[PDB]
Amino acid sequence: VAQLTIGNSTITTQEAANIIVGYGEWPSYCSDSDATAVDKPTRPDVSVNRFYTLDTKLWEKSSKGWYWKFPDVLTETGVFGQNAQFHYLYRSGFCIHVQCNASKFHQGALLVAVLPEYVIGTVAGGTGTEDTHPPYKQTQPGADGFELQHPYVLDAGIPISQLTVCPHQWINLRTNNCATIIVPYINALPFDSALNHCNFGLLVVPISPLDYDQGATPVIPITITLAPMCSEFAGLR
Amino acid sequence: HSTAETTLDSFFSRAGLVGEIDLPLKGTTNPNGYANWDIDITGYAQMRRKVELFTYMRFDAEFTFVACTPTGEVVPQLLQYMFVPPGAPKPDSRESLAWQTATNPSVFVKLSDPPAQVSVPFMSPASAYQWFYDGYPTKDLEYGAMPNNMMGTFSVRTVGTSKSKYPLVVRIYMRMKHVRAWIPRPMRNQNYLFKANPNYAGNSIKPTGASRTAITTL
Amino acid sequence: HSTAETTLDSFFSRAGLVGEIDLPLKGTTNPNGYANWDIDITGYAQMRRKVELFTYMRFDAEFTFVACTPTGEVVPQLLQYMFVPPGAPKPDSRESLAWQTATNPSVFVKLSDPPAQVSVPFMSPASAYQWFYDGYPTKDLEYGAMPNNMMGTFSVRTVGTSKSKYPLVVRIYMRMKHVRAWIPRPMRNQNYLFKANPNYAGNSIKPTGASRTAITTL
Amino acid sequence: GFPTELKPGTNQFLTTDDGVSAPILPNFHPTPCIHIPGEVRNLLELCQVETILEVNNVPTNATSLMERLRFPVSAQAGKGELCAVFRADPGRNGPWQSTLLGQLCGYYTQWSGSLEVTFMFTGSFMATGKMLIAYTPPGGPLPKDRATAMLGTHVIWDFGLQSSVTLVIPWISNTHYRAHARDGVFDYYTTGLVSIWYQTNYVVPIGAPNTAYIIALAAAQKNFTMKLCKDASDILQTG
Amino acid sequence: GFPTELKPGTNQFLTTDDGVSAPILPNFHPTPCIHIPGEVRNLLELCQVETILEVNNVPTNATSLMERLRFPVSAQAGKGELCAVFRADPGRNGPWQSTLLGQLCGYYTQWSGSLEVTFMFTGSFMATGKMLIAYTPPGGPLPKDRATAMLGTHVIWDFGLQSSVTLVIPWISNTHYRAHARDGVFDYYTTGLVSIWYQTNYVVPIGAPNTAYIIALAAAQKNFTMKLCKDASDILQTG
Amino acid sequence: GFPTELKPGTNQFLTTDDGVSAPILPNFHPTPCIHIPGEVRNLLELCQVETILEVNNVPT
Repeated sequence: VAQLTIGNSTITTQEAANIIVGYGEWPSYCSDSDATAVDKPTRPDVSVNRFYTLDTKLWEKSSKGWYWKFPDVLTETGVFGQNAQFHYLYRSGFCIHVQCNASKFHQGALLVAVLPEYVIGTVAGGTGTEDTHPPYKQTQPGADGFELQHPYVLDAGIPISQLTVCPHQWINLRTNNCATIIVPYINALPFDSALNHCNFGLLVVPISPLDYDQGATPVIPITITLAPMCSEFAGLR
Repeated sequence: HSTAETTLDSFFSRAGLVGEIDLPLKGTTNPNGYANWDIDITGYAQMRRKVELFTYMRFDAEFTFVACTPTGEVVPQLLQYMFVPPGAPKPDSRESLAWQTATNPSVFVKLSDPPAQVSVPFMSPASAYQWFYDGYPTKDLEYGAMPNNMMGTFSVRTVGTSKSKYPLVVRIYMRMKHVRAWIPRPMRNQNYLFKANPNYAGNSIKPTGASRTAITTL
Repeated sequence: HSTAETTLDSFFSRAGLVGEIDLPLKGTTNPNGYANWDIDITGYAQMRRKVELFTYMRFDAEFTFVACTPTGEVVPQLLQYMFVPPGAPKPDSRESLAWQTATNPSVFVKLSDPPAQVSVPFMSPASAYQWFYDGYPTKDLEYGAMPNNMMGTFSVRTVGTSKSKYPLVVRIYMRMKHVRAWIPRPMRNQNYLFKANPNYAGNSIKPTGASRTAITTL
Repeated sequence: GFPTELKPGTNQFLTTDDGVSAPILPNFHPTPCIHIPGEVRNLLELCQVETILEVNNVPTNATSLMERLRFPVSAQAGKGELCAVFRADPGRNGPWQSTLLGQLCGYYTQWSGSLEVTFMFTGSFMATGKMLIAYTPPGGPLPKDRATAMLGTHVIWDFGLQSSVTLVIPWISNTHYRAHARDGVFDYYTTGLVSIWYQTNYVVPIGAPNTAYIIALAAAQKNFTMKLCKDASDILQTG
Repeated sequence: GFPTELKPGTNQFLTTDDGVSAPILPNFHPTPCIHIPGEVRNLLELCQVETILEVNNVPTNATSLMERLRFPVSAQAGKGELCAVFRADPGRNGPWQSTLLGQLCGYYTQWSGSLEVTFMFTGSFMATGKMLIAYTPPGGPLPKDRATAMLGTHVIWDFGLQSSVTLVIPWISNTHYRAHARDGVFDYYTTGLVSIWYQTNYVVPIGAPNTAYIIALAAAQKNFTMKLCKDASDILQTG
Repeated sequence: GFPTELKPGTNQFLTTDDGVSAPILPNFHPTPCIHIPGEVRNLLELCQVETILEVNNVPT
């Protein structure tokens, strides 16, 4: 154990489990000879790159899974939700940290992964003959996230039994509680609208159902603390 | 000991049929002896699920054109295959000046002349054609619409002022060359419902694969 | 990072259709089964305003010939395309000895044989074809007439003593190669009225571009 | 002879294939290329030349057309008033169509680079005052007034000190693809915005006209580029 | 000119011939390839990634589908009882179809290499016991019990000490040709067998669930290979 | 393009002409040639082997 601090944000965590650096690349910056060398893209250091600790979702036996969209989860929150809106372009990285606080008497397993361009396909009316486009609350669920309804196909017609092909890490309750991931900016472009485009999405599904005998706390507070890495903006409004 | 067959370029080459144009004499189908085919690589059934293994790709595509009559017969007819790059305007009529715009490459070949064949490049303005888009182009009917993936349009037509004398059928094959790909993702296990979205059939949600009776009986 | 698309040669290549010849059987149009087409590069609509961006240019031109019947059909007919350099005499009849003058290059090709294709050079005696001339060749009807810009004449005809058995249509494309240009000038903003002069319509004088309500409402 | 196998593509005539063809006149020696002044090599040379921006692209009456070329400023404008406004849209209609740059853009499909608009005060020499010319980057909405415009990229121009002032438009990119009507057009969406406000009123002593005009010239920086030729025109050769 | 003789094959259009063809746009400079994270070059990269093996591929009821992903172990199983069983058949139907490996195998006709199945005990942390996971090579019949399985390649897994255990499947080869129905399919016959027995019962103290689930992930070693592309799929693009 | 003149023989299919033809499967890597005992290279090898001569070729 030992506590780390980035500004006014002080979280208490374990020494250093095994972190997952998505695709082996580190969220670096974008050099001078890029497409906008005129409007120098200011790189937020001060408070912009600090610890955001979201409304802890509660695990249950019946939980299906949860997902947040990026950078959507923060374009609402704090002084980064200040730059994400009143700025024209954006490129960022993310130190995501997911923790569970449960006793050695609860059991379960959470798969935690990041998926680029996570396009939510709805059910489509049922029989398949309705071309319904997911609402805006499902496409960009804010920092409250959203519950998958069809975890097996990840609400996008794809087997989750294969999601491990993305950066992921496991949260087996009998072995670990904390799970950490480092995401590098990923897109077909060097910069992009931080409001109209969610580069990726954080997925955390219960693969082995939460269980416990009667008496043990029925819910497991999953705390998601995350912070921007070598994030960049350009063109104030 | 060799593993070259499993490379991306290997996996993806081969000309596959992605399009077929009917130019009947008597018809409800393409009545003006001409046709417009915005280039879709999903035309080869198999293809949609294959490419959707990745999020970003890049490539050139060699197109070959096979034309004849329905009985698969050859005839003394000339043809104009025209390519209207994205941005350029498609011909609205069998005499639209779009047929004459020099900036719309056109290749003329007699049906007898073996298949015409041309290479088209990586059009996209983005650094890569990307299959998925988690946003909207600056509940909306524009979700998942990655625009900058337009390869162009192929306008086909019999040459000449008058209607062609024969019933014609053009087939467009396409070999994908120089393929590079990024960000891999879960193989589509659910049936496809529309060309644009991953929308699946929430009723008919099927297990990825075959099932059995007990986890002890093989 | 590259800027090769905006070079003159790039801007101007591409074979564009600059001419079409009709040699009907029954007709008022070219009744003698032959035709004369003094080479005009304004045949491609777009072209006139493009070149008129400059005052002086220079180039070679590769011509390609596409011939068939009106339905765009191919036939077993032979053809004589003849080029009468400037100065030489054009054929006045389907039997003018001009057809036989060796100094008038001629290329014979069967309709079936793919398009015939030849390169013609920078004819002009002046150091450059010049689009504008502020004078008269040694109120006059000869103003702006730069003479030394003649590229030649293309005489087309069915081969043989007798009328051809079929209705024919020749199309002349033209790629401009090795283009060099000087003295740039204001893009034509007014509609063209005649092939020879900049004469515009003094009544219908239009603002260069779209207009709006106030210089404060976008 | 020597063994061959003709491959598909044989006999096709590509309007773009740029191979070589047989010379019609093999002996002919074309008259020599002499030296002519001002030779243009790449069109982007012309895109860097200043041409009058018809900002005042409103009068259409035949003999007022010479006015779209220059807008005016006068004593009658109170401090803070909006003098004019237009977008950073070289291709799309309006003011930019008059500039040579805009006109070239029409033979190309995609493009991007920094622009540069220079203003010229052609009023009496005895006049003074200040203007606030602000640029509201793509996405940013026209500032409500002179004050809010004063918080974003702006320039106070004292046509009392300098007769000319040049503003650089950092970046504009016409690359986002739109398939609207049925005709797929490559349009901006990067409509930057240039607003112009009366920072102060127009101060002129007795004996000097209470109205001056300003000419706005435009050109594209050297970082400009164009892609994909697209011959298009309303004015073609007539019959 | 130069003497030639066209050889047979002239004018044929081979869907596989990979020659070159004339470029439609000769001047066009396609927008530059920038750096994108995670580039895949050869598909075998993906075959070495672990994906959940639906060993419990039995529940089909729409909202139980999330169960094929993990089988369970409980107090109620006597020592020696068979917990589960499946074959080393990446291509053929069943459990392997859920693994990404299995899914790729479908675009290829022949293949061979060592596999690797890892098990994960996701029960209470207070649980202990032992499992006997045995592999009965191709040809060998499923061991009658826990004892006979204990004589062949096996592993006693004390999910009391280690939460995870990985087993290597030495070799599997889908190359023996079968012309059954009328449709000639290249099938295994190398159905290796993985059996799992309760070496001891599931011991858990009071206050801990009497049922834990186990997840089984699978991937192919680096000695894996594939041959002969065979596009095949039940899911194709719809009209 | 480049000037040619097709010579007689063009388009003929000689059952004996041994030129090369386009591969049907360009990517395919055929399974490796391993070592097998007794490889025959030229038939005359077999002509030097003794075989029983049916001199008494009379009983049928």
